[PDB]
Amino acid sequence: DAALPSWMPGADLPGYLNGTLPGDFGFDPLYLGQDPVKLKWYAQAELMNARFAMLAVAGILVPELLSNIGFSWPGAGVAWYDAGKFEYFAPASSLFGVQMLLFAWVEIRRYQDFVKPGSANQDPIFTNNKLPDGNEPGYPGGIFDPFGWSKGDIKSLKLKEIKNGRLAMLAFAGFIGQAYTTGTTPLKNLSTHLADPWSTTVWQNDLARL
Amino acid sequence: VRPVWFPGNPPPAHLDGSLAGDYGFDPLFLGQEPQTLKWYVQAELVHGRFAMLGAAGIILTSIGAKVGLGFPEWYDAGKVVVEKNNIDFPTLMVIQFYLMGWAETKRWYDFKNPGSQADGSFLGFTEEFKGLENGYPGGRFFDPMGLSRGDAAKYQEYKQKEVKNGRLAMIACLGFAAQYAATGKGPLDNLADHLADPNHVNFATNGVSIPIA
Amino acid sequence: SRPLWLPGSTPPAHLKGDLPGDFGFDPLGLGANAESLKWFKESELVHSRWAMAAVAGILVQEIVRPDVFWYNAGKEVESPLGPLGLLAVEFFLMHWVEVRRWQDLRKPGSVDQDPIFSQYKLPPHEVGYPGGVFAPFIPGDLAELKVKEIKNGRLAMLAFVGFVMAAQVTGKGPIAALQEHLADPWGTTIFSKAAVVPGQAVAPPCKIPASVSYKGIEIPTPCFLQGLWP
Amino acid sequence: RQSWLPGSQIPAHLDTPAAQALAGNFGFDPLGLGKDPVALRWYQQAELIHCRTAMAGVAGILIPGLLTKAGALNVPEWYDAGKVAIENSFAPWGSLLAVQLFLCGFVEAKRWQDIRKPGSQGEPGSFLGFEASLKGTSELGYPGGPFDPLGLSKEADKWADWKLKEVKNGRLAMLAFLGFVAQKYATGAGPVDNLAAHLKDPWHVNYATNGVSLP
Ligand code: CLA
Ligand code: CLA
Ligand code: CLA
Ligand code: CLA
Ligand SMILES: CC(/C=C/C=C(C)/C=C/[C@@]12O[C@]1(C)C[C@@H](O)CC2(C)C)=C\C=C\C=C(C)\C=C\C=C(C)\C=C\[C@@]12O[C@]1(C)C[C@@H](O)CC2(C)C
Repeated sequence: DAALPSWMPGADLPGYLNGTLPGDFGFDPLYLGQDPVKLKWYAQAELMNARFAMLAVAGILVPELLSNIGFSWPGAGVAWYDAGKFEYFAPASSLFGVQMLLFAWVEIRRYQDFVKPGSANQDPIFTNNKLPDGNEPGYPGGIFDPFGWSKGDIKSLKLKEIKNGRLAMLAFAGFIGQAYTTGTTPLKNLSTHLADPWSTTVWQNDLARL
Repeated sequence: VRPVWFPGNPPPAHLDGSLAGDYGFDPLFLGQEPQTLKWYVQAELVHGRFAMLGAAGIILTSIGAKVGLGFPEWYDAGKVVVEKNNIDFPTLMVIQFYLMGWAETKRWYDFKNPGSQADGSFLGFTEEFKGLENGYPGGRFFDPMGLSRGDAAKYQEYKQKEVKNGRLAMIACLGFAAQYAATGKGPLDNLADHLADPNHVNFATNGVSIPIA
Repeated sequence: SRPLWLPGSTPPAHLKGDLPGDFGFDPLGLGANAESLKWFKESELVHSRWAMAAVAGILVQEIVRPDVFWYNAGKEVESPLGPLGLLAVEFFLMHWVEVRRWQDLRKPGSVDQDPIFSQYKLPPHEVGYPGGVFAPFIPGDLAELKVKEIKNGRLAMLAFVGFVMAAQVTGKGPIAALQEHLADPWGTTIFSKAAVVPGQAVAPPCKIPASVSYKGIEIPTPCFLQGLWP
Repeated sequence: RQSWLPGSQIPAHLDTPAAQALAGNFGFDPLGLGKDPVALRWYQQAELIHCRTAMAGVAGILIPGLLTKAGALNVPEWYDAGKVAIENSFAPWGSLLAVQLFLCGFVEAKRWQDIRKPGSQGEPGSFLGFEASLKGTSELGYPGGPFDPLGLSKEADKWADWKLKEVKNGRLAMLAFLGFVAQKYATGAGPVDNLAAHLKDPWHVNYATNGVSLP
């Protein structure tokens, strides 16, 4: 409720979105985050759903971008929905058993940081290595920042992270429906929308399917 | 002093002139309680409100018929639209009870508690369902022209013009059924028969209306 | 003292000649609520400007293209950019423009800045009258033009309805309807084409088809209040 | 506050501070069944346990039902799943229900006495050292301790949320099971099958097109 940037310029504000959180514009019309015990949860819930989406959209497009150019991979050109049935050195059950133990470390390490910040930065077996104090949940730093960034202008970099993140969550939610309706690779849906942009919107592909 | 339904006879004691369309017509003293009369003022409006919608609905679909259009008559519009559009009939009527039984109990707890329904209990809308007086909610949605505020001298005139058109709409929708059960045809077919020969094509010459034919 | 819609009358109490084009004509009491007067003062100007652009749209199209008829010309243009790609652009490019206009109605000091070229800014104008970029080289007095906008505007709103109701009765464009009236005035009126006596109702038929094909699914083309015509 | 009907007078036995301190208090008692305070306290314990058994029950019906219509399971319909899984089994149903009512009856009769006197089972010497953790909390129906492994109880704020989230997912599940029984009598198909039938044709396939909303 100030001269902050807004999603609808001139609209009234909820009042609790003053600007401490990374990249806010007041967009909460369902009034979901009024309770700060829910807003503190939803802020970290936004970052994790964002960062895994930036991994996802770069993990779908780039193996398709460098395959429709045409490289030589053991998995090349295979669709992101068709990567589950694809075989590897092991069946996918055992792979999922490794994930649910390595992430059961990391997520519980990350959740212990959320319930008390400043009390997770110590290794178990290497008791000299630690992340430097003063960090907030969602931004650990230290070895997580190996290139030496975030030593100045952290607010705009958090704003870039949440804006490059929110575009990715829309893009992966793009990837779900736009590969479920037409059933193609969502890099190749761009090919039809660039072949004839006026003869395939979402509407005409809906109406031809309907 | 005011015009009454029957000249000479005074209005009853419970019926001073403040309501719209008040003409002292309560011979059975049915509004003798000042709180059931608060209910019947609600009742005369919503009967007149539906009948004004109804009598316009019979007439406008009968204007289109007999000119040459493909319209049904109002007694046959019920069958022809659950048959043309393949609309299952119980699932049409049940949704009519869901949408209106929603909209009716809001009224039924406006009468019990006029200050209520304005606590943000709905989706956030507070003073739209505040209700101005009995049978006249107003606010943003029910009066989007904003005619119930500004000048209130012309609003009392519109209150009377609603009840006057509302009375004879109820008489019309009592007459459309009566013109159909007696004759057996549409309403503007009965009008055009009365305009063909005004003598002998009235109600007296059916043998259904007077049994002394 | 001001001119009125009916010179012997008096204007109602909610119309005091403040607004442009205020000739005191509101018999149905609609200008009583001052919250809703601003909504109507906006919506008269919007209805006028589209209708001025539409009537000059049909008149220019009729004097350069006697081939096609404007009521049918939404069907036959054969754009290469698709039937729904046009509607998709027009949907998004108007859901931007109108919502900017709507937020100007709600909070007038809220929409003044070019959001992507923030060095540029609209002046703090009057509601419904943006100016600045939308108004260069204004000729003469501004309030004179403000009445000239609505008088030509109200004339054009009645003109477009006159175009549509001529296009459903004689089915030809509004110079072809004018050439029917100028070749034969005594027989080419609506009182000549129709009359209702108490006992029969003679109305003209449509010069409009009930439906059109238009590339697959059919589109219903109804004559606006057929049956209720005189 | 936030009544089930916004115009109603809430009955006075839901507006006392020992009743407005309660989850799911939407002013709904049109029979006046809980006007007596211990009868409210007893029916409050009946609602928590009718709803938690229903939430566990409905998640034992549609979660193996949705994960069967989507593949990767072969669990049959819930109204026929009692007939099967007794042949992939070892006892008769009589020999299985009696051990059930022994195992469930030892639990329920301890919850019975803890309702009658809170902190009943916390007295020393009941169990073999395990009776210490069985005093419940300061309010009954929410035991905690060994019934809270993740430790969500010790907040004192966000706590009325977890109460009211339990009751509302609980009351929805009780209507879901009263659903499941009724949408098995009326049409004989599965509940996900009835959801598939309503999605492919909403405007003709419902309870207006069977013989149970009969005029
Ligand atoms: C992340 C943004 C994004 C982008 C760039 C696209 C792009 C595309 N989608 Mg898609 N989509 C998205 C999100 C997105 N989608 C989401 C979130 C959903 C789920 C609701 C879908 C569901 C979807 C379906 C079901 C279909 C497409 C189709 C298409 C293609 C035709 C264009 C069209 O009809 O627009 C579709 C536009 C929308 C669905 C509206 C989404 C609007 C987004 C969320 C906001 C706009 C983002 C940004 C401001 C503008 C883009 C610029 C930015 C990339 C730099 C096109 C390649 C069609 C296709 O494949 O035909 C070739 C099709 O059938 N999409
Ligand atoms: C639809 C029902 C209905 C209802 C509830 C009311 C209600 C009211 N009218 Mg009203 N009125 C109606 C229809 C109705 N009117 C119609 C159609 C006309 C035109 C004839 C009038 C003409 C009228 C005048 C002129 C006056 C009122 C007045 C009143 C008020 C006091 C009288 C009273 O207690 O009503 C009690 C009403 C009922 C209990 C409902 C009537 C139902 C009866 C019991 C059934 C039988 C009626 C009739 C014999 C059957 C004819 C059809 C039959 C052949 C099938 C009250 C607000 C007076 C007033 O204060 O004005 C505001 C007044 O002066 N009314
Ligand atoms: C709203 C007013 C209205 C109007 C304009 C018409 C018009 C018409 N009706 Mg009709 N009618 C009406 C109401 C109306 N009706 C009502 C309410 C009934 C039920 C009693 C009837 C019953 C009826 C029959 C049975 C027939 C007509 C017919 C006709 C047509 C020929 C005229 C005729 O025979 O007179 C009929 C005139 C009347 C019945 C009286 C007019 C309305 C009076 C004033 C009732 C108003 C109520 C009164 C003021 C208070 C009631 C007192 C009570 C509360 C104690 C004509 C088009 C005939 C037809 O089809 O022509 C071919 C025919 O056969 N009407
Ligand atoms: C004849 C009608 C007419 C008149 C007198 C005005 C007058 C005015 N308008 Mg307005 N306007 C009109 C039509 C008109 N407008 C239409 C149709 C639109 C919609 C496009 C607008 C949109 C509009 C906006 C958005 C704004 C104004 C503003 C103004 C004010 C200052 C600008 C000015 O000097 O305009 C003088 C106008 C003329 C001298 C009319 C010249 C007409 C010539 C002869 C060409 C007409 C024929 C030609 C075929 C039209 C097609 C053009 C194009 C579509 C190809 C003034 C009160 C501004 C304002 O009030 O802000 C302070 C403002 O911001 N108007
Ligand atoms: C417990 C329950 C269901 C539990 C179900 C279970 C465990 C199911 C188990 C199984 O499915 C699985 C898992 C697997 C299957 O293979 C086997 C079985 C065994 C079949 C439902 C409760 C269901 C409880 C219900 C439906 C209660 C509804 C009560 C209502 C609506 C009462 C309202 C009122 O009483 C108030 C509140 C106040 C009064 O004033 C007014 C009125 C209106 C009277």
